[PDB]
Amino acid sequence: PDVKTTEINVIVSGDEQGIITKKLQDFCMNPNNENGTNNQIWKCYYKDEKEDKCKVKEKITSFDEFFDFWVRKLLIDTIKWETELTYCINADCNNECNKNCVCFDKWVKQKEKEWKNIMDLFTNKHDIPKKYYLNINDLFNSFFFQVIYKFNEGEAKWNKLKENLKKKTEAAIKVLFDHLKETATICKDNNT
Amino acid sequence: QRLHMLQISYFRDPYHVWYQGNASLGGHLTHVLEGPDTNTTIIQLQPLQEPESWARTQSGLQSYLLQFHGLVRLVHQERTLAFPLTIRCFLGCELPPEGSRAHVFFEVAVNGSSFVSFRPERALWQADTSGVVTFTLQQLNAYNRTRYELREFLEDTCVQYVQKHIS
Ligand SMILES: CCCCCCCCCCCCCCCCCCCC(=O)O[C@H](COC(=O)CCCCCCCCCCCCCC)COP(=O)(O)OCCN
Ligand SMILES: *[C@@H]1O[C@H](CO)[C@@H](O[C@@H]2O[C@H](CO)[C@@H](O[C@H]3O[C@H](CO)[C@@H](O)[C@H](O)[C@@H]3O)[C@H](O)[C@H]2NC(C)=O)[C@H](O)[C@H]1NC(C)=O
Ligand SMILES: *[C@@H]1O[C@H](CO)[C@@H](O[C@@H]2O[C@H](CO)[C@@H](O)[C@H](O)[C@H]2NC(C)=O)[C@H](O)[C@H]1NC(C)=O
Ligand SMILES: *[C@@H]1O[C@H](CO)[C@@H](O)[C@H](O)[C@H]1NC(C)=O
Ligand SMILES: *[C@@H]1O[C@H](CO)[C@@H](O)[C@H](O)[C@H]1NC(C)=O
Repeated sequence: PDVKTTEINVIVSGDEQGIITKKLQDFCMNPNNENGTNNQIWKCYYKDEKEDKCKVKEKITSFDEFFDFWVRKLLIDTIKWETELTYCINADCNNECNKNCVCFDKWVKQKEKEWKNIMDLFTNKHDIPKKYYLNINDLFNSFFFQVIYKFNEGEAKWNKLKENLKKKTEAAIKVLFDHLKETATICKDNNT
Repeated sequence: QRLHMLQISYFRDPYHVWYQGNASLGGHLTHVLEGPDTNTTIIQLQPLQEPESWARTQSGLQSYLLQFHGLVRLVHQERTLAFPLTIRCFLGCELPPEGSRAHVFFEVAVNGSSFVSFRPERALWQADTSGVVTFTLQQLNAYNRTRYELREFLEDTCVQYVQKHIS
C-alpha cells in the first residue's frame, strides 16, 4: 500500500507496416485471451516517480518506458483504425466493413480496460502526476514526432485528431476514449 | 542588434530531462529557463512583454519543449542513443545596421560536438558532423513545423522582438 500493483493485458497491434485489421486479426476472432499473437502480460509496481517498475520476454522496464510505449501505440493504432474505418463511414450482407467495425468496438473496450488497469496504480484522481495525465495540447506536442513518423501525411492526420478531441469536450486520453467510443457508435449504426 | 537563445538539455535516460537555458538582447541577459521536463520554469527577468503576450510566448516555448523531448525519444526508439547525454541548441536572429535581411541560425550539438544545423534559405537541416544523424535529419526535413514554422519563428517572430524591445 506504499507500492501499488496491477496486471495490464496489453493488445499490441505490432510495430509493423500494414492494415490494422490483419495484425489484430488473431485478436478479432479471439477477443479475451492469455494467448494470441497480440497478448502482452504486464505487471506494474508504482511507489514514487523516483521509484516505479514494470515487467513482461521477461523484460523489466520503468513505468515511464511502458507508459510512453502504451500511449504512443494507442495513438498510432487509433489513426490506423480511423483510416481503415473511413470507408466504413449502411445496409449489407455480413460485411467485411461490419466485421472491421465489430473488432474496433471490441478493441476500444480492450483499450479502456488497459487504461483503467493502468489507473489502478494511482490512489486518487486529485493526485495523478501531470506527467501521465496530460491535456490535449501537451499530449499532441509530446507525441508529435513519435506518432507522425509512422504515417505518410502524418502531420495532417495528427492535426485532424487534435481538432476532433478539441471539438469533443481534462486529460487527453479520456477525451480520446470519448472520441473512440463515439467512432465505434457511428460505425456500428452505419453498418450493423 | 540581436536576440540569442541557448537551451541545454540533460538527458539521464530517454524519459527524463533537465532543461537549462537563457536568452540575451545584445550582451544583456533577458530570460532564463530551468527545470525538469514536466515543470520547466520560463522567466523574463524584466517585464519586456506585457502579461498576455508573455503568456502566449511561454505557451509556445512549453510546446516546443514537449516536441523537442518527443523527437529525442523517437531517435532513441528508432536508432538507439547512448545515455546520459546532453543536447545544446543555440539559436537567434541578428539585424545588420544597413542590411535588409536579418541573419538567423539554429545549431544543435550532442555531448559537446556539432551535430545538425538549420539552413534558412531553403528551410532545411544539414549535418555539421551515421544512422542517428541520417534519421534525425530525415525527421527534421519532413515536416512544415520543423522547417517553415521554425524559419518564421527565426525570421519573423525573433526579428520583430528585437525591433520592439531594443528600439
Ligand atoms: C517573441 C519572441 C519569442 C521568444 C520568447 C522569449 C523567451 C526566450 C527564452 C529562451 C529559452 C528558450 C530556448 C528554446 C528556443 C526554441 C523556440 C521555439 C520555436 C517556436 O516558438 O516555434 C514553434 C514551433 O517550434 C518548432 O519548430 C518545433 C520543432 C522542434 C525541433 C527543434 C530542433 C531541435 C531538435 C534536435 C535534437 C536532435 C536529437 C537527436 C539525437 C512555433 O511557434 P508558435 O506556436 O509561437 O507560432 C505561432 C505563429 N502562428
Ligand atoms: C555522452 O556522454 C556520456 C558521458 O557519461 C556517455 O555515457 C557513458 O558511456 C557509456 C554509454 O555508452 C556508459 O557505459 C559504460 O559503463 C557501464 C556501467 O555503467 C558499463 O557496463 C559499460 O561497459 C560501459 O563501459 C558509461 O557509464 C557512461 N558514463 C556515465 C558517467 O554514466 C554517453 O555514451 C554519451 N552519449 C552520446 C550519445 O554521445
Ligand atoms: C505545408 O507547407 C507548405 C509550404 O511548403 C504550405 O504552403 C504555404 O507555403 C508557405 C511557404 O512558401 C508557408 O509558409 C505557408 O504557411 C503556406 N501558405 C498558406 C497560405 O498556408 C502548406 O499550406 C502546408 N500544408 C499544411 C497542411 O500544413
Ligand atoms: C546561459 O546558460 C549557460 C549554461 O546553462 C551558461 O554557461 C551561460 O553563461 C548563460 N548565460 C549567461 C549570460 O549567464
Ligand atoms: C518547478 O521547478 C522549479 C525549479 O526548476 C521549482 O522551484 C518549482 O517549485 C517547481 N514547481 C512546482 C510546481 O513544484
